Amino acid sequence: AQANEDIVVSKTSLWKEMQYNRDITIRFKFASSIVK
Amino acid sequence: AQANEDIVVSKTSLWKEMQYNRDITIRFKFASSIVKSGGLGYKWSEISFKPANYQYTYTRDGEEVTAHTTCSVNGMNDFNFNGGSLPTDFVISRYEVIKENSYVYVDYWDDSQAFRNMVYVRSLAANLNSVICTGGDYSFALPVGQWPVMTGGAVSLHSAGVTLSTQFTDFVSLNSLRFRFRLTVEEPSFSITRTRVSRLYGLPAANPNNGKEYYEVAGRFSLISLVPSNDDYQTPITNSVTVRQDL
Amino acid sequence: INLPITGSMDTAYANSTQEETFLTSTLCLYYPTEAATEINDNSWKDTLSQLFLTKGWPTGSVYFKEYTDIASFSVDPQLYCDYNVVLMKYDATLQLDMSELADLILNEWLCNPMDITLYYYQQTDEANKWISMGSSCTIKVCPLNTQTLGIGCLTTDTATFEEVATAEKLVITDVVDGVNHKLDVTTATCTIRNCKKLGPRENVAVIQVGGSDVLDITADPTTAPQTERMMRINWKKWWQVFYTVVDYVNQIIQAMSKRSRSLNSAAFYYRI
Amino acid sequence: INLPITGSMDTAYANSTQEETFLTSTLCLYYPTEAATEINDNSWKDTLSQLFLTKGWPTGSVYFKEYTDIASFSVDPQLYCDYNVVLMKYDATLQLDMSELADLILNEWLCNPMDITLYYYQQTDEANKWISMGSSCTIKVCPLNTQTLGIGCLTTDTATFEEVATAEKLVITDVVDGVNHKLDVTTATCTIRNCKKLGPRENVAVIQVGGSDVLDITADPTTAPQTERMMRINWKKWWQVFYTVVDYVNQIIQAMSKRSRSLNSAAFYYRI
Amino acid sequence: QNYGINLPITGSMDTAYANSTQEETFLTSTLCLYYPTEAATEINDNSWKDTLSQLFLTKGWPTGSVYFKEYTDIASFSVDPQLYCDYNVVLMKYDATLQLDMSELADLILNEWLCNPMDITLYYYQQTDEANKWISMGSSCTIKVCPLNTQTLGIGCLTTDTATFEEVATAEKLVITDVVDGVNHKLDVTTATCTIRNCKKLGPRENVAVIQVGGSDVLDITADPTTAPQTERMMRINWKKWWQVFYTVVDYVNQIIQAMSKRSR
Ligand SMILES: *[C@@H]1O[C@H](CO)[C@@H](O)[C@H](O)[C@H]1NC(C)=O
Ligand SMILES: *[C@@H]1O[C@H](CO)[C@@H](O)[C@H](O)[C@H]1NC(C)=O
Ligand SMILES: *[C@@H]1O[C@H](CO)[C@@H](O)[C@H](O)[C@H]1NC(C)=O
Ligand SMILES: [Ca+2]
Ligand SMILES: [Ca+2]
Ligand SMILES: [Ca+2]
Ligand SMILES: [Ca+2]
Ligand SMILES: [Ca+2]
Ligand SMILES: [Ca+2]
Ligand SMILES: [Ca+2]
Ligand SMILES: [Ca+2]
Ligand SMILES: [Ca+2]
Repeated sequence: AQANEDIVVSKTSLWKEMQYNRDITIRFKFASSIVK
Repeated sequence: AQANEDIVVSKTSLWKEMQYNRDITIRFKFASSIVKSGGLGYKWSEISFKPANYQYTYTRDGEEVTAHTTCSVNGMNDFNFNGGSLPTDFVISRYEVIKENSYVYVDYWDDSQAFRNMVYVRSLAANLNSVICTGGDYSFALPVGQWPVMTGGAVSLHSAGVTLSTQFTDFVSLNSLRFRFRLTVEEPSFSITRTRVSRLYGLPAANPNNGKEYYEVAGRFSLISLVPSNDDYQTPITNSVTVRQDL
Repeated sequence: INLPITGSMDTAYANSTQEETFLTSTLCLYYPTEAATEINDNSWKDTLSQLFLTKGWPTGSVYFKEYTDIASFSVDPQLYCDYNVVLMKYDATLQLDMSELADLILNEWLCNPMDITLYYYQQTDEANKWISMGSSCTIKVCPLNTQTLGIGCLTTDTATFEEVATAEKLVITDVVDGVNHKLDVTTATCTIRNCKKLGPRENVAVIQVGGSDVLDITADPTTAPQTERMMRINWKKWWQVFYTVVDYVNQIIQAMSKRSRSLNSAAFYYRI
Repeated sequence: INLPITGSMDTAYANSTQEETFLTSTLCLYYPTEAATEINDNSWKDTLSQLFLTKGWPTGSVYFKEYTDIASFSVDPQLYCDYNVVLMKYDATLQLDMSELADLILNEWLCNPMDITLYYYQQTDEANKWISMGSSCTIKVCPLNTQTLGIGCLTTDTATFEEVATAEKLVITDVVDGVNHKLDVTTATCTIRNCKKLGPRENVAVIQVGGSDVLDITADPTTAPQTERMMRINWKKWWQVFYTVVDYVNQIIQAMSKRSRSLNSAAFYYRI
Repeated sequence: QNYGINLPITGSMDTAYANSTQEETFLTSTLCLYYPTEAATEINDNSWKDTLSQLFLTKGWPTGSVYFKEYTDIASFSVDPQLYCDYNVVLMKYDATLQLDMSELADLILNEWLCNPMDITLYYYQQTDEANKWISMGSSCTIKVCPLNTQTLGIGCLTTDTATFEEVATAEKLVITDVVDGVNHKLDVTTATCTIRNCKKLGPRENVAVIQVGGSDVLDITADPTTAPQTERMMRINWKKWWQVFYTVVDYVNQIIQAMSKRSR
């Protein structure tokens, strides 16, 4: 089992149920609003 | 094949892949934002673009089709002209111009069957014709003295890639078709009269329409979307927005 | 008639139906203005009728119909007679035009109309073509792909279309059969019709008055045939032309044969 | 192979080899710069490829090769494909030139070089001709009697010679067979070769886009033939010509047949 | 006299050994040497061709049957070689900086290729079998290739940005390119100066004979790195002069032309 897999837990004529298990690095940031 | 075909390339019980191949008349329009700094009136703060909506109703081959278009610009260049530090010299802190490195986006939407429940699209492609966007004449209304006029500017819009987008507005939200346009600078240049600036290509962001009601360009688009088999389903269009309450 | 016919090789050859088909049939010539101009006579029609009277055609059976030019005749021709002869002047600057005229009158066409705005058409077989008539026809075509967009052309920008005709009175157009074409036509001045080429028209007879045989009826390049009713003459006057036609009118009408399809005064049948 | 072949008449007609020869063969058009000019499009090659694709010819099998002039093409024509089509304009002032071109590409030649200064050559049969290529050939020849003297010419005075070409890019020279000729050629710009005409090249198909049939492939003034891979169109545009060639390419390839002799890119074999 | 057809030929084993065709194939055939400019330079004579032909005369090759055709260098000869004679010999110098050049030359002349044309701008090509290659000639060829995937997109390269392409050739006069068989490749080539042709290798050309004048056997004709053959018409020599080389070629021309057999085509 990989770290960034991609599986198909079902499949119909057009749609499909896929499973995704993936690692991420959330590089977020705040921002302030000053009012004088 | 008709010019406004609608074909089915696959159909399961509830869903169906419907192909659409249709002609369109994109009538769009720029819109400019003019912010003038305080003091006497000799300094302008910004002359920039604002995404501009325009809804119209045109005639198809024996049908009346209502539409909704939204023009925007990306990657514009920010020029400026400052002739003095005193309150009586005409200065423009930042004004926008369009050149090759910029792009012109146009979101398009109709009341037709193609855009009724469109959330998924593949095999997207379009044949668009090229047009020429010419700027107008904006008279900087100074308090006293002379009246410089930013006049001129021509630039040719050529067809480019196509994508999807979402037109958000205070009334309707539309899952729409995004046509891109690239720019090739034309011969008519824009120049601020009674000033030391002239013979510079591009389009000015003060009066791009040139007193026109819109810019017209005809096209054709071809896609394949997912539509429920039952031709009675409806996706929410209208809105009631209360965003930016802090603002 | 679906039924068959039977016969035998022992029966006898009947008498000549000539000298009766003349009486109970009409003949019509199509001459250019140039002929009457070079002639400068006002009774040449009655003269030629009195001459035909010796060959057997009675007085009120021959007719003459002027046409100022090959193209002005090509603009919606109307052959309404029982035996038509056409005299056609040769000019290398008009070769394809006076071959299209041949392809139109010598053959028998079944034509449907065409609505370019609402529809995009295509040719099924090697006998379907698009024939367009009017005062100035400028025809451009953009072939299309599986998804109804352009191939080396833009479905809207008519400059990117491919020009197959430039201010032509009669155009016969064949395109790649099996693909859909979007058309641009001077519909104000020209009508275009999707026409199928049926069996030939044995009622008419073209006579090229000048140069060597060039008419290629068949749009395919391999055949280049020469039918029996496609004649040639070498000329320096027009009175000699008409005297030759009158002297050898029996051979011409033996090379021609009355029609079987229907009664029709146009150069093409209409079936909507 | 020298052995014989045997067969029957009960054996059955196998399926159509068309729709597989298209996949396993190549097609190559030779068009004039006039056509590219009148078209004024930079995607018509891809257009025609996508069109042919419906006729069965796959993408990477169709090729187009621009040739600016009939004479420039006549200068060592290099055909290396399995099915060659040539579109040839008509000009009275170039009649013999575009006839020699046909005579050269339609037929298969076996060529030895010629050393004018050191040796003196003759023709043996009615198929041993002297073909000269180059940018400007001006050829002169002196026939010689039994005792190696001149006849109406002198072995030294190049002005007494008999001129047969005047700055011609391709010439095919047939002289009396049985007598030795002393030649004078602009060897700096032209090469001349003693060639023998073999059986025909069935890989090429000439298409005279314009006027009446003029090509006399055979040098003798008695046959004046018209082979099967030698067509004639009447034209006013070029897109119509190309659409026609496409719609009727199957008849063209049925009129052509892949070669038997060997693999070669030139229009003639070399055997020293 | 049936052409284009292949039929079974019969034979036996009690038939007698017919007379020698040598001393008649010489009279009814022509020979052609391809010598480098270095040799004439070292010689410094204007009658050596006549001398060699008068010598050949003793071996049976008459005056107007032998020919000499000069070439300045291996690559200048690699540019569109026209070997049009009944017997062809090619003297070839050895230089480690030109091993691939004089292997490609051998691969090109010793073997009989069936060459179809190519149009890079429109079409994207692939090699079907182990005998389909792309031979490019000209004065300066610079070839770059991008493999493509099932959906007509790149593999370690961008269909638009030519720089991303993988360079297999850099200013070569003759290149024989073999790429992976089964994947459509998009190409960029200096078509202004070079012409490229999709060529299938048929059976060999028995009408030519390469003679390597210097170093050991290096020519890897077969693209597959498993055979590494050495045919009968791939000869080798050691040299300190060129007159000795030409005398040797003359004195042993009979074995050379016994190793060479006239073409089938
Ligand atoms: C046909 O011609 C012959 C010879 O003139 C004549 O005797 C005969 O009566 C003709 N037939 C009829 C039905 O009159
Ligand atoms: C030959 O043609 C017939 C008729 O189309 C077809 O039924 C048959 O399968 C074909 N056989 C081969 C071997 O192509
Ligand atoms: C073949 O060689 C033998 C021995 O030299 C000779 O006697 C015979 O005549 C030769 N054959 C022919 C056809 O000359
Ligand atoms: Ca016409
Ligand atoms: Ca076009
Ligand atoms: Ca057709
Ligand atoms: Ca000539
Ligand atoms: Ca003389
Ligand atoms: Ca002769
Ligand atoms: Ca090399
Ligand atoms: Ca890369
Ligand atoms: Ca390979």
